[PDB]
Amino acid sequence: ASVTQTMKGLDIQKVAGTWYSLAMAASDISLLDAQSAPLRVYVEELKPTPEGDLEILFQKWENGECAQKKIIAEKTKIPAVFKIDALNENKVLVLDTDYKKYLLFCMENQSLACQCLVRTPEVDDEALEKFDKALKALPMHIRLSFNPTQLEEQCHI
Amino acid sequence: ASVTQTMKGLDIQKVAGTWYSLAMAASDISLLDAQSAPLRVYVEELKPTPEGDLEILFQKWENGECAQKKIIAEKTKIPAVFKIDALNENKVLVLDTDYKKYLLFCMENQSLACQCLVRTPEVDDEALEKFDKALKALPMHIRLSFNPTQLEEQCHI
Repeated sequence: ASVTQTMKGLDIQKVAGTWYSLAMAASDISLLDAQSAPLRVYVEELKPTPEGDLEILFQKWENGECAQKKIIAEKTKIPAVFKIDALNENKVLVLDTDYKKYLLFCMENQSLACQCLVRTPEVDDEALEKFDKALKALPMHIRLSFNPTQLEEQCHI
Repeated sequence: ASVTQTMKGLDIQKVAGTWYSLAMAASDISLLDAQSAPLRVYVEELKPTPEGDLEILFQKWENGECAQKKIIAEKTKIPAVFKIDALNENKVLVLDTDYKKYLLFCMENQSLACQCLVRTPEVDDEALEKFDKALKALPMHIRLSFNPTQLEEQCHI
């Protein structure tokens, strides 16, 4: 349960702009193992809406290539908790951010995928230490991190 | 470089018998990401030879199924360091063991795959803490662990 790790006092408008998926972790190996694994999503940009929803631009390895993608996570009564409701009720939880270097979030349905986002293509040990604190509380069985060269490539190739 | 983490005073004959690949970690994502990834090897048994070599029985997802496999790692002047020399000179390094619950080893060519082996199908937090200490020193970018149900299945399905 990642609802145990949410950010206090979140200002969503301040997460706007460029991010890099530096590290990813998932409850089930299958969520991240292939390059076409379903939660292997490479964030490009967060765009908070004026009405306070969260647009997420990401890349996804889909049918033999690197696809540009766009979803809208809808605000809730809880500032750190957004909904992507399709066939299933899925949540986006913002765990922690300093707005200007890192952001930790999880996608949750008990199945779960989390990421360490960073503003620039470099290995932020500070950010990764905060990511590992978060995961210590959660039942993850796969963890990936990327190098600065991969971070500057489409779908982290 | 995993040569920095070798076990002092290793008695190879005492590693004989049943092991489970509880956790795996690799320098490069591609070494462990598919189920058919080349270092996704599921140890069954260590068999030290009378002359002091190390036979390793493992399973491997190969050409659409779970293959039984057998290699011989040859002893060196160094008790904790074995060679699997093919086209390339590859090393098996025993990092640490208590003989009766856990064993940490790495396969190394700078590319590297390491495992936390345990004697029985259960999540040994003690063993996994010693594994994470070892990896802290090494440049790993993917980490997997398995649940007791997967550990009792062919190729950890």
